[PDB]
Amino acid sequence: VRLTFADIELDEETHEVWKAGQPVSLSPTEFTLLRYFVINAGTVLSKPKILDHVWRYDFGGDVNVVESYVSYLRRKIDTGEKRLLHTLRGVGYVLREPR
Amino acid sequence: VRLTFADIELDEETHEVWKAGQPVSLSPTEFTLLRYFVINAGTVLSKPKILDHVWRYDFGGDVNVVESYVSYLRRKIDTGEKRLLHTLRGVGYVLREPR
Amino acid sequence: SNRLVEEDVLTSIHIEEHEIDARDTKLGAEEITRDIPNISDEVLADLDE
Amino acid sequence: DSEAVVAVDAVSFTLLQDQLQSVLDTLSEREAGVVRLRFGLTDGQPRTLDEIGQVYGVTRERIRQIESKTMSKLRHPSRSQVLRDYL
Repeated sequence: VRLTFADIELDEETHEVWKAGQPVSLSPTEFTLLRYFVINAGTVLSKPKILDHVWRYDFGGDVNVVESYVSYLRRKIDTGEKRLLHTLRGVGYVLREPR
Repeated sequence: VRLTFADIELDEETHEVWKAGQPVSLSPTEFTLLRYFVINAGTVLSKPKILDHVWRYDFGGDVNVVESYVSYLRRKIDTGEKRLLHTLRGVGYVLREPR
Repeated sequence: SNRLVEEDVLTSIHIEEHEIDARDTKLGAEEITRDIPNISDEVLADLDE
Repeated sequence: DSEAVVAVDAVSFTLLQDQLQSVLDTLSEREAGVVRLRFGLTDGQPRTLDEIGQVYGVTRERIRQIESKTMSKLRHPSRSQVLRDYL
């Protein structure tokens, strides 16, 4: 039942990740973002509905929080400048192995 | 029918608990906590379901009491700083062998 | 007379076709899949994976 | 016209609102108000815990506990069956 994509792998029980077989510790809400990414693999992610579903509807903050969180996901697993977590201008992000 | 996990042994009849073959004396509430914790080994245990199932629904105390409970469990069997019963921020604790 | 109904004297085989296409979209891709939300199983019996 | 009201889902939504009101009134009034303003039913905005504390004179941990009581009692099959049908 563990959910896998390319070189990232997730166990739904104890909330940890393997990146290319290496276990990695990560923040809870950041982990929820990654859970959204894997649960909708191959489908583009936009900041709004990301805010709608993952985050509480009471969120009164700015929009830089999600961009920063994506930056953390990059520096944790996809350290390369080109990364499996591609970003779309005005349309958000997507988890996809580059062609 | 005795419940065993790694180095923890428990008998459901007389409620005696063995850590690596050494019998230890344990309180009834912590005994129920340990019984639940083995019976759901491999699944993270967060506080709300702990008070929901293990403890009574009329419990009006603070959340620090179960923390003191897991503290006595820590000093009882897995005294080491790294322990079989690991913790998760916001998702309570879990008992699994460290990887 | 009911003989025509019973003996299939006047009966016709009629065939219809139903096109349906999954196309690219800014939201991503539309999948021809069984991961259909909020559906029962007696109506899922006659579908392949 | 996609924007037009279905005229069937509207009555369904109204009856669902009636069922929600009956279910909440069946629950204790403090819990009903807590969840109502937690999900912003009566008003336009759901509120965070500290607002609930300021309007009920309690700490935010107590509001978390009463919310735990709410969805615990709400898992009761008496409400679960009567509301799950509405989908």
